[PDB]
Amino acid sequence: QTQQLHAAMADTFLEHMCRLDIDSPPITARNTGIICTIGPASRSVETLKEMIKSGMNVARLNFSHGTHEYHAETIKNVRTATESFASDPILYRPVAVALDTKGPEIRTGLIAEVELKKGATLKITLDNAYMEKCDENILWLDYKNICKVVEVGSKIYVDDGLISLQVKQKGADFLVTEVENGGSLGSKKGVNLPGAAVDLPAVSEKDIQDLKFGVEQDVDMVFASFIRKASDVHEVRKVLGEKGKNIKIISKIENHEGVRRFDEILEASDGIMVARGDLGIEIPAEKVFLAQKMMIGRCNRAGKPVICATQMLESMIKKPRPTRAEGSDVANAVLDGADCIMLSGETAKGDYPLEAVRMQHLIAREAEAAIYHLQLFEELRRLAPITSDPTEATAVGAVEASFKCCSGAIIVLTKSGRYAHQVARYRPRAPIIAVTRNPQTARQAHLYRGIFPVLCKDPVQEAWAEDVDLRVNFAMNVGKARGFFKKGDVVIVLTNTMRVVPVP
Amino acid sequence: QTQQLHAAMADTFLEHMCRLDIDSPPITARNTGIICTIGPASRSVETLKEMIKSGMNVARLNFSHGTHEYHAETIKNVRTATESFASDPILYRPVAVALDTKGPEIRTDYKNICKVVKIYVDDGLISLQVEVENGGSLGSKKGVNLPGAAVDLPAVSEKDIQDLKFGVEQDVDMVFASFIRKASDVHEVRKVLGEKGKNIKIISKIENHEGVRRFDEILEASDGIMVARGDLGIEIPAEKVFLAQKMMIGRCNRAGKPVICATQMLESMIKKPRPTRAEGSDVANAVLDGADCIMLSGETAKGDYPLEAVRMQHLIAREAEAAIYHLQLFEELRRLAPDPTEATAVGAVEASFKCCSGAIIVLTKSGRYAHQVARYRPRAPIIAVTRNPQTARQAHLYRGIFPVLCKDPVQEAWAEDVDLRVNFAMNVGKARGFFKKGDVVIVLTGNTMRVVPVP
Amino acid sequence: QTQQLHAAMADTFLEHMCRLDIDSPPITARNTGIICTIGPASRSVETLKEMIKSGMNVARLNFSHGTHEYHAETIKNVRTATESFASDPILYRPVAVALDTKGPEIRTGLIKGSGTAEVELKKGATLKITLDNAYMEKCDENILWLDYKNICKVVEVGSKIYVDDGLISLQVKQKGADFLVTEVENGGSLGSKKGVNLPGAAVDLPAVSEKDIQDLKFGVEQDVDMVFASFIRKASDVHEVRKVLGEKGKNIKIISKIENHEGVRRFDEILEASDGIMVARGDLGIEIPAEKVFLAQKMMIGRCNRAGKPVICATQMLESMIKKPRPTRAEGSDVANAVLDGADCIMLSGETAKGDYPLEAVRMQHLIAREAEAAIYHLQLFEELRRLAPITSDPTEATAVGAVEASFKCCSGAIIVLTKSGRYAHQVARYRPRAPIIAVTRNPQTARQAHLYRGIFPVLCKDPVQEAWAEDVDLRVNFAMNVGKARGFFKKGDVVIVLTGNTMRVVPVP
Amino acid sequence: QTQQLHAAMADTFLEHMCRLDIDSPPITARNTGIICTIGPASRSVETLKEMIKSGMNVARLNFSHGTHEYHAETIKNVRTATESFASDPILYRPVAVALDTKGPEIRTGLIEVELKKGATLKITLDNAYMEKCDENILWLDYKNICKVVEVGSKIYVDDGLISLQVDFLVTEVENGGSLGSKKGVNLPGAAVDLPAVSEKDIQDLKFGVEQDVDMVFASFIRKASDVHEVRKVLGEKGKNIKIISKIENHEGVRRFDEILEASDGIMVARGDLGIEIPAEKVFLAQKMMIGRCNRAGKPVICATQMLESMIKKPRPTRAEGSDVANAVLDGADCIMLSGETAKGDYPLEAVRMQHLIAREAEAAIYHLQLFEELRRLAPITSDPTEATAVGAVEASFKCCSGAIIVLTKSGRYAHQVARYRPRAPIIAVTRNPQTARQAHLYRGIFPVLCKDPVQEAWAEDVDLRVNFAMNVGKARGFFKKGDVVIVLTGWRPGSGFTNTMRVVPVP
Repeated sequence: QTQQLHAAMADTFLEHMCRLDIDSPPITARNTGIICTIGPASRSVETLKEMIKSGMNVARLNFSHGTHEYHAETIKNVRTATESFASDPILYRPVAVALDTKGPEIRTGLIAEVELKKGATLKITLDNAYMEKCDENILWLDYKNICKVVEVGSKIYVDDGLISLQVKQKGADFLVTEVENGGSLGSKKGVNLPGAAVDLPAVSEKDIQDLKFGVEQDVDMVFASFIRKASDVHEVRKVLGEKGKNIKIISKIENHEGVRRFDEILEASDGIMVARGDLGIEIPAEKVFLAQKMMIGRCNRAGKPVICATQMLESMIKKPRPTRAEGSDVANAVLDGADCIMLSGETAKGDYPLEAVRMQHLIAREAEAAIYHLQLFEELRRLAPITSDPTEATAVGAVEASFKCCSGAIIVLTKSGRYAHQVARYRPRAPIIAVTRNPQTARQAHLYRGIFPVLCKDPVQEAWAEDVDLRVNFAMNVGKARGFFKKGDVVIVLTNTMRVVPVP
Repeated sequence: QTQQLHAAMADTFLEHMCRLDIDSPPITARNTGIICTIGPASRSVETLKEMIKSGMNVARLNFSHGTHEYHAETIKNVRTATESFASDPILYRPVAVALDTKGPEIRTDYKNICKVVKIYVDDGLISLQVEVENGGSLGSKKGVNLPGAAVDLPAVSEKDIQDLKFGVEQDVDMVFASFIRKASDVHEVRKVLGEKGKNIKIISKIENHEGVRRFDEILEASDGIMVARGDLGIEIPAEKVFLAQKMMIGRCNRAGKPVICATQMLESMIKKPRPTRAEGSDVANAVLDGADCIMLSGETAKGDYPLEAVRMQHLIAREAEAAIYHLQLFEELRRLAPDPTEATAVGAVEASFKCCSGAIIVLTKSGRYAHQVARYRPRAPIIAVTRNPQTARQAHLYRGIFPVLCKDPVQEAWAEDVDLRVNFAMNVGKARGFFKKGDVVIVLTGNTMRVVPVP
Repeated sequence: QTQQLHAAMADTFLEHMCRLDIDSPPITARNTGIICTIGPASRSVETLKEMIKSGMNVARLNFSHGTHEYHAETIKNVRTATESFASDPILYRPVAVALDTKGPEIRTGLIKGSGTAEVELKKGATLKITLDNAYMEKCDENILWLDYKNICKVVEVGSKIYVDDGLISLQVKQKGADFLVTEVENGGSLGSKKGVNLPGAAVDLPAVSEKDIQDLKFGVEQDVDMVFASFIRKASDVHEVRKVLGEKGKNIKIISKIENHEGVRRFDEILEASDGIMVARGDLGIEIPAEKVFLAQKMMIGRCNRAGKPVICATQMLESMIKKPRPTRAEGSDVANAVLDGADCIMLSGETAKGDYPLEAVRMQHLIAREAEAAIYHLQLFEELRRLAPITSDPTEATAVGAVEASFKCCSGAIIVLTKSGRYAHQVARYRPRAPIIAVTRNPQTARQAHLYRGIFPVLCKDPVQEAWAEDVDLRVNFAMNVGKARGFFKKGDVVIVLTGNTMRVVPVP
Repeated sequence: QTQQLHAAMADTFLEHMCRLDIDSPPITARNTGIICTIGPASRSVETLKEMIKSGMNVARLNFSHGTHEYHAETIKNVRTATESFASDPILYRPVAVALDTKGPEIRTGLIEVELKKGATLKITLDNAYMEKCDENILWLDYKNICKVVEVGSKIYVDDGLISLQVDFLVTEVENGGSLGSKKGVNLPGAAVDLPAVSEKDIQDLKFGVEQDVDMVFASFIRKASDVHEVRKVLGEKGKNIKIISKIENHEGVRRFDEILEASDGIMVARGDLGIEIPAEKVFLAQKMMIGRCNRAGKPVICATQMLESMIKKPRPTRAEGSDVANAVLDGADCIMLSGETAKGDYPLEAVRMQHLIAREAEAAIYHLQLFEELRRLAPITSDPTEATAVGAVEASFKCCSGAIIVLTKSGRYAHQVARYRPRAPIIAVTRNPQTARQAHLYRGIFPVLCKDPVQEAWAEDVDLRVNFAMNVGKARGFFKKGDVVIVLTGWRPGSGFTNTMRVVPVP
C-alpha cells in the first residue's frame, strides 16, 4: 500500500503504469541528489541553512560570472551553513561544492535594451570600438574568429535561443544578418552557432585559472562546459593535475558534437550533465528528450553519475508553484534514471528558492517509488558484464537480497566511495547509507542515486570488528533518526562480506 | 537510420533508451492529435486557416467564458476556415469541434462555502487559510479550489444543461465534461445530450481526487478521458500529478479509449516563441506515456505565439512517436487483450511492423473499425477513409488515425467502390509525403486485409 | 479446458510447465509430419494402406539396401495404396516419396553367406578384419570382411571401430596391408551387411558416389518428391546433389543429413544450400559422444526454425516397438521433446521397415505429436520468432505473419492457403501457428512436399480451373471448408482465416 | 567457450537453442543426483565400490521383491562399499539408502505361457490356482477385484504389455505375449480399494527405520492422507526420514498439489503412470510435476526406463540419451536407474552415461530465464536466510564462481540455496552423516562430511569447515587456487543464524 508496492508487483510495464496510485505514500528517504545554483537569492549563510534543510545536496557555482573573490565568499558561506549542523553527526548532512566552468562561451557586448524586429537587418562586428555600443544596428561579440566558422544561410542564436538571426552576407570583418525571431536584446547575452565548429579552446586561460582556484578551494567536482570529445576531458584532467586528482569531472554535453562523440567522453569522464539549456539551442528543441534519455541510459549502463539540468522548475523563478509541465519534467528525469536533478535561476536568483528545492525533493521521492524496479534490475543484470570482480558480486548480491527481504537500507562502509557506487549502479529501491570517515567521499557521494552519505567522526578503534560495529551502529542511528527504518526492521550490511541484520 | 529504427530493434528498454538518436529523422506523419483552445488570439478565420495548416485537429471551446452567440461565431469561423480547403478532397483535413463545459466551478460565488470549509485562488498560485499564506496580484472572477472539502455543486448545472443543448444544436463532435467525479455524473451528461446527441462523444475530465479514486467506473461510462492537470494539480499535491497521468493513460490504453493530456504543456509559449526544456520534455513524455491527444489552452487561446505552439507540439509529438518502444508496447497489448474484426485489426498491425509499411488504410463508416486498429498502436499512420463527415472529425481522438473524407459517389460494384476509396487514400498519402509509389501499405476493406503496393 | 489452453495463457515458461494438464484433450489435427521407412514389414499395398490411415505422410526408401527394381516396386505399391483413396478428393491424403541415399557408407559382408545370419562376439576375443573379397560372404566369429578398401591408411593401432549402430566395439591391435587384427571391446551378435563407423578416422569416400549418382537419376526418373542426402559435410556436397538432380529434378527437395562432426561444424553453410535438414542421430551419436547428441539436435532444430527450413528428427525414436506393442517411457519422452524442440517431422526406421508392430508405431507417433503440439508454449515461441524476423519489403511475409497473429487472436480452426508452389503455405508455417494450415493446391508434387513443414495439411484440388477468378478461388476455398468439416478440424459457424494469393480474409465456415 | 556460456548469454530461448555447442565442454561437477536400484547385478561389495566411483549417489532397494534378510545384506554391502572410502574425508562421497515400498500392488500367481491375441482367459480369485496359472486360468492376489471391475473394463499385465478386456472374471486377450509368474497388474480407470500402507508395508517401513534408511519412496500415493499414514508408521523414531511420494496413477496426478504439500519430495514414477494413463500423456505429467516441485522448492525424481536398452546393450538408444538430457532440462533434481543397475549386463556403463548426459544437460540449461522466473514467482518474506541464499545465487551468476560453500547442520540452509538453481555447485559442509546423505536429493548440492570436532572458537570452527570445502573443491577439480567462491556461514551455536555471505578467493 506504500511506496507503490502494488505497481511494483505488476508483470508488465503497462500494468505497472495502471497501478500507480496517488494514495500510496512514498518512503521517507529521497534518493535523487539535488544540485542548486547559488547566487544573489541564496548566497547568505541564513538562506543556505534553509536550503540544506529543504534538501540541497550540492552547491553549484557558475563561473560564467563572478570573480574568484565573489566565489570564495560563496564557498565560505556554504561551508558555514553546512558546519552549523556538525555538532550532531547523526543528523549532519554533507554538502558538496561544484565548480561549473565558463568554457568556450560566446557573448555579445554592452547595449538598456533594444528591440530587434523580424525582417530587420543587423550587422555583427568584431571591431572593439563598438564593444559597448551595441544597438539594433550593430552588435559586437567576443568571438573574434566567428567569420571563419559560419557560412551564409546559417543561423545565429542570442539570449537562450530566443532571438534568431540568419547570416546573409560575410563582410571582410563582419557579418550581415537578418532577424528571424525578434525580441528585446540586453547586454552580454549568450550566443550559439548551431552547425558551426567553434574553435575556441576547450580550456581557456580563464578556465585554467578557475580550475586551479577550484583545486585551491577544495571543491568536490567540476562541471566542465561544452565538452566535445575525450581530449577536452583530458585537458581538464591535466589542469586539475596531481593535486586535484580526486576531484570528479562531470562533462557537460551541450552541443551536437558532444552527443555524437558521447561514448568517448563518457569513458574519459567521472559523470555527465545533460546540459539542456545550450543543447536545446545547438540542436532542435524537439530532439532534446532523445539526447537526454540516450545519455541517461548510457550512464546508467556504465555506472556513472548523470545530471539532468536546466529549466526543470523555471516558472518558479517568479512563482511559488511550478507548472504541470515542470512537475512532469522532474518526475520523468527521475524515471529516466537520472542520478541528480538541478536548479539554476530557480535558486540562484529567483523569488522562491526554498520552494523550488522542496518541490524537487517532493517530486523525486514520489517518482523514485514509481520506478519499475522489476524490469530495471532484470535489465541491469543482463547488460552487466560477467566479470571476476568480488566487490561487484557482493554489490549485486546485496541489491538482490534487498529486493527479497524488502530491506530498509543497504548500509555500506566505504573509504573512497567506490564500494557504495557499486551498489548504486544496480539501482536498489532501498536507500544506501554510505558510512565513511573521508569528508570528500561523503560530499561526492551525492552524485549517485540512492546514496545517503554519513560522515563518521569517531576515531578508528584498534579492534577491527569493534570499528566496523561502531560504524554500522552509527548508520543505524542515522536511519532511525531520519525515519528510514526502525527497531526490528531488517537491513543489509556490506563491510568482502554481506550480512542481513535486524535493527536494534 | 530513420524513425529510431535502430532503437526499435533493442532487446531491452534500457538498450532502447541507449539507442535513441537525434540524427534519426522521424517519418512525415504525426499520429497524436492536437487539440487547440480557441480565443482572441485564434478566433479569426485567417488565423484558423494557419492553425489548420500548422496541425490543429480539434477546436476546443471553453464554456467557462463567453456567450452562446460568441461561441456560435467561433464555431462559424472554425467551419469557414476548415471548408476553405474543401475544394481539393485530397488535401482537405477534417477539423473537429469540442465543447468544454464550465461544470461545478467556483469563481471570485459558492453558496454553502462556509458549510464545507486551505483555499486556493487563481491556478492555486494564491493560497489562503481560514491569512494570505501565499499571494501576489489577485484578479477578477478567478477560479477557486477547496482541496479536501466536499464541494456539493451539481455535476451538471442549469448553465451546463443549456450549453450541452446548444452543443446538440451546433452539431459539435464531442463534449469535454468538467469535474466528473463518478459514473453517475457521466450518465447525467449523457441523458442531457439525449437521443438527439447520442452520437456526440463524451470525454470525462478528471480534475479532482474523487475522479481519480473512482476512475474505473468513470472510464466505463465515458467515451474517453481528459487528464485535466490544471485543476487536478491544485486538488491534489502537484508532485502526485504524474502518477495520476500515467495511471489514466495506462488504463485508457488498456481499455481502448481515447485519453487527452492537457494543460500547461507549452505554457511559457504564451509570451515566448520557444518553449522551456521542461515543456519540450512534458509533451514528449505525454506521447511516450501513450496519450492519444495533447492539448493547448492559453498557448493558442490568448498567447502571442499560437501557431508556433501548434507547430512545436507537432514537431515534438512526431519525434516522440518514433521513440516509443513498440516491441514492448505491442507485446503487452497482445497479452493483456481479452470477433473477426478484432483479429483482422491485430493482424494488420502485426503485418505493418513486419513490412514496415507506409500506412494502414482502413475503410470505415462509423470509425469503429479504425478505432480497433488504433488500439494496437501501430507505428504506421492509420488513414481512415470514410464518407461520414462526423466520423471523419471524431476520429482525431485516436492516436495514429489520419481521417480522410471521401466525396466520390458510391460505385455499384462493391470491389470497384473499395478500390476507388483505397486509391483516394493512396493519393492523400502521396500528397502528404507519407509514402510513395512502390512502397507497401496494408489495406483493411471492411473481413479483408490486403498488402498492397502504392500505385 | 482443451488443447492446453490454460497452460497457453501462463505468463512464464515455468508456470506454463506447471499447468500442463493430462485431462486437457488435444484438437483432432496433428501438425507434425510422420516419415516411415519402408521395408519387409510395410511393403505390401495392404500394409501401406493401413500405414496411411494410421498417419504416415512420407514413405522413405533406404537406398543403403535393395536394387532399383526393388525400390521401383516399393514406389509402385506406395502409389497404389495412396491412390486407393483418391476417389473421394475430400478425404484423399497426399503421400510423399523420399529417396534416402546410401552415401559414403562402410559395410561388412555376409555372415555365413546369409543376409539373416548372426554370430556372437565375446568381449576380449580377437577378430580379424579383411578386405580380401574372398571372404565377402564368409564373415564369422573370426573373420570380418568390409568394403572400404583404404581403411588401413585411415586407422591405426588403438583406433576404435564400431559395427552395427555402434553396438559392437573393436580396437585395432595390429595392422597389415590387407587386414587389421582387432580386439572386441564390447561383444554381442554380429549380423550381415552392417554399418561401420570410424569416429576418429578421416574417411576418404566421396559425398556423392557413382552409385549415389545412379540412384539420384533413378529418383528423378521415378518422380520422387525429396532426397535425404547421407553424410553431408559441406555446402559443396549439397551443390553436387543439386547438380546431379539437374533441370529435370530442380523442384525435388534436398534434405541434408547431418551425421558427423564436420556436418555440425559447417552446419550454417549446409543449411543455406539445402531445402531442409535431417538430424541423423544414428550415425551422429556414433561419430560424436552420445551424450552430446541432444545438443546438436536442439541447435539444428533451433537454427532451422530460425531459417524457416524444415528439420526432421530421426532414428530410434520408438526403437523398442520393433519387438514390442508399446514404447518405453524414454521413447514417449523423445518424440514429445522433438516436437517441443520445433521439429517439423519425426521419423521411424526399423520400427516400420522390419518391426513386428509398424502400425502401432505410426499410431504412437501420431498420438504423441498431437499431445505435444498443444503443449507448445506458443506465447513465447511466436514472440521470439517475430522479434528475430527481418523487417523486409516482402508483402507475402507480411500477409503470412498477419494471418498467424490473427489466428492466435481468434483461436481459429484453420488457416486456409491457396498455393501453387507451396511457398506461400511454407511462409505461414514458419511462424508456427497453433491452427492447422490447410494448403489447397492443384499441383500434386506441391501437395506431397508440403508434409515437410509443421502444421501444413495439404489437400489436392482435382477440379478444372474456372474461367472466372473469384469463382476459381471460391471453388478451392469451399474445397478446403469441406475437408476441414470432414476431418473435424472445424464446423459450420467457426471462424477461419483464408489466404488467397496478397489477401487475408477472416470468414465463417459455410 | 566452455559450459555453453555463449548460449548462456542469448536474449531469447530460441537463440539459446541455436547456440548450443557440441564443442563447448562442461565443468567437472555434475549437479543432478543419480539413484541406482540395487539387485543381483550390483549387490556385491566389489561392484558397489565401482558403482560409487561411477556416480551413484543413492542406493534404492525395491521392497516389491526380496526378504528382509536379503535387504539387510544389500544395505550392509552398500555401507561396506561406501565406508571403504572414508579414510580420506576429502574424497569420501556420502551415499544414501532409499527404501521403495511395495504399496497397493496387484500381482498374478505362479505358473511361462504364451498368450494369444484373441483368446479367453480365466481371471480367478480361487487360491487353489495360486501356483497353477496358465494359458487358460490366471490367479491374482487382489481379492476384491470384482467390486471394482466392470464389463468391458481393461486389465494390463507385465508393464502393461499384455492387455485384457472384461466372484470371478472371464476375459479376452486384447493383446498377447508370453506370461511369467507374479507380474504387475493395472486397472486403469478403476478405483482400487487397497490400503496405501498394508501390513507388509508397515513392517518394511519399521525395518527401514531400524536399518537407518535415509528416505522412503512411497508407492502409489493417491492423496495427502496416504502420505500421513506413511509418516505415522515412520513415527517419532523415523521423523527425520524423508518421504518421497511416488505419483503413479491418475488420482495422484489429480490430487498432486495436496500430496506435494504433505511430502518431502516427489517421484515421477513413469512405469506405472504410463499404464494407468495413456502413454502419450506421460510427458505432460512429468513436466507438470517437475515444474510444480521446482516452484515449491521440493526435490523431484525422474524414474523408469531412462536407459532401458542398456539392460542388454553397452550403449543407449538416441531416445534414451534424449530422455535423460530432457529430464534434467525440465528441472529434475534426480534421475533414476532400475533394471539397468539392478539386473542388467551393464550397470556401471549405465551409471556413467547418466553422469555424462546430466553434466552436458546442466550446462545447457537457460539459467537466465530460469533464475528470472524462480525469483519473480518467489514469495518475498522477512526471512533473512532466504535473503542471504538468493543473494548468494545472484552473486554466483555475476562472478561465475567455482562454487557456493554452505555450512549446514540439517541441510535446510543448503536446500534454500539449491531452490534458486545456481549453475555453480553448492558444496554443503555438514557434520551430520544423515544430512550429508539426504542432501543428494537436491540438484547442485555436493555434500561433504566434516569429521573434525567442533572448535571452541567459532571463527576457528568456521575456518576449519570452510577450508575443508576448499580442499574438497580443489581435489575434485571444481576450482583452483585464485578462483572466487561464495561462502555462507549459517548457524552459530547460542547466537543463531549469522545471515552472512562472504565472497572469497580460493587459497
